[PDB]
Amino acid sequence: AMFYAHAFGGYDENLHAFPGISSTVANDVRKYSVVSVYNKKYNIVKNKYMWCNSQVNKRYIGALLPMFECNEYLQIGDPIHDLEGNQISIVTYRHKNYYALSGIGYESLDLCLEGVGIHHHVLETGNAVYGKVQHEYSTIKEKAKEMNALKPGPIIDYHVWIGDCVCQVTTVDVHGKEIMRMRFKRGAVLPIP
Amino acid sequence: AMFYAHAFGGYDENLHAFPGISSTVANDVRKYSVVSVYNKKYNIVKNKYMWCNSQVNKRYIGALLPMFECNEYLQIGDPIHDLEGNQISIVTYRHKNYYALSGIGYESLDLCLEGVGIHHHVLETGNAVYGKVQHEYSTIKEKAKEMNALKPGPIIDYHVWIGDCVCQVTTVDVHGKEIMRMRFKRGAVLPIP
Ligand SMILES: Nc1ncnc2c1ncn2[C@@H]1O[C@@H]2CO[P@@](=O)(S)O[C@@H]3[C@H](F)[C@@H](CO[P@@](=O)(S)O[C@H]2[C@H]1F)C[C@H]3n1cnc2c(=O)[nH]cnc21
Ligand SMILES: Nc1ncnc2c1ncn2[C@@H]1O[C@@H]2CO[P@@](=O)(S)O[C@@H]3[C@H](F)[C@@H](CO[P@@](=O)(S)O[C@H]2[C@H]1F)C[C@H]3n1cnc2c(=O)[nH]cnc21
Repeated sequence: AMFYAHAFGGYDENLHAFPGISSTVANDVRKYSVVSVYNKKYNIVKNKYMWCNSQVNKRYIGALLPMFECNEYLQIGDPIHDLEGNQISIVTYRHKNYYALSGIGYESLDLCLEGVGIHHHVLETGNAVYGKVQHEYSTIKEKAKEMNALKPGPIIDYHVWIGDCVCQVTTVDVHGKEIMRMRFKRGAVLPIP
Repeated sequence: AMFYAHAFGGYDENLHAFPGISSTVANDVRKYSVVSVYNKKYNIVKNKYMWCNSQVNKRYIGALLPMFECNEYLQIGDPIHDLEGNQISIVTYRHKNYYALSGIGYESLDLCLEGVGIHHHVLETGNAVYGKVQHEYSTIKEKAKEMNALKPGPIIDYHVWIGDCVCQVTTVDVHGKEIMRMRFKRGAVLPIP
């Protein structure tokens, strides 16, 4: 099994594509509760995930990935093993002491970035979203009321909203009108560069 | 608590909107495991759902919803109760002996249909998807290569792929070239008219 890091130019379109990784195998990483890095065991976080993305050659590869808690600092490319000793992934992204387990995970977004932009936001708990902005529901409700009569235009930007209780993807036209919204019913965090 | 069926002209833009229903309340229906219709108890199916949608005023309202198994024929508008006599929903959609429990559910898709169409397909287990078609993976891999060069045009159609092991949403241009792919890691069925 080979795992190549996109952060080091390892992207290969003819290989399986996951956030941060081009691989010769497609491992279902949802099935692991414990992982090992340099012979140290780390527990997978239950019911909270990490939204990770790589962006190569105008291709956006995003997905909610499992994550394990590790107080030690790990670097991009460190091999991740199961308890039997098989390498299942490489270290890609971290949020403080959370590290993404990159592979076939939960909800995913694959997008061609030609002519559009994509932006990621931490969704504050209880806030609503309209288009490219979040705020309190009362502020959002009226923003929606005034943007309603606008004739929708073509999508020009995607916005990914990652919250503790829900995740969402929205799209907007040039005027900021919300064209489409998808929700994922999972809680997660975004990587911290 | 009022539940109005979109099928009977019950859509109210100022009410909460769910597949087939406009309601004065917003019930989280993921929590119920048993419901009651006309004083008969029915079990909610575990780990499999129903993708349901209504389309009103150029608005698409789709969601993955819980379903309960019931051999009696039920009709749109039949009140659905919890085990404490509280009404929580109304019958909207059916798949053979599966009946949707509409409300706040799992993954959702909200879309302004202005200028675009949307289509739903039963994803055959083990089939792959590119753009507007499903087929065996090797055939799909070839279709992707043939469409690889074609210049990406405006999104004109959404396609909802509902399978036993995964659900997906794709967007395509006029040629059928794939713009976006979103995966929902849930199994589900589609209503049968
Ligand atoms: N009328 C309101 N009065 C006061 N506060 C409101 C109202 N509406 C929304 N908020 C607030 O805004 C946030 C975003 O909610 P949102 O639309 S993104 O979706 C939410 C989440 F997926 C989940 C709960 O989310 P939560 O409670 S932690 O946060 C909410 C809340 F804090 C259920 C979804 N859900 C809620 N209502 C509908 C609906 O009618 N249709 C489809 N799904 C719906
Ligand atoms: N290379 C291949 N060789 C042979 N057959 C293949 C290959 N690729 C796909 N198929 C077939 O097509 C179906 C849909 O696959 P899809 O693209 S929707 O993604 C699938 C589903 F989400 C989940 C279960 O699907 P399942 O196993 S029952 O069916 C598959 C399979 F029958 C695993 C996901 N998954 C697989 N690989 C990747 C990847 O590289 N990235 C992100 N997710 C990936």
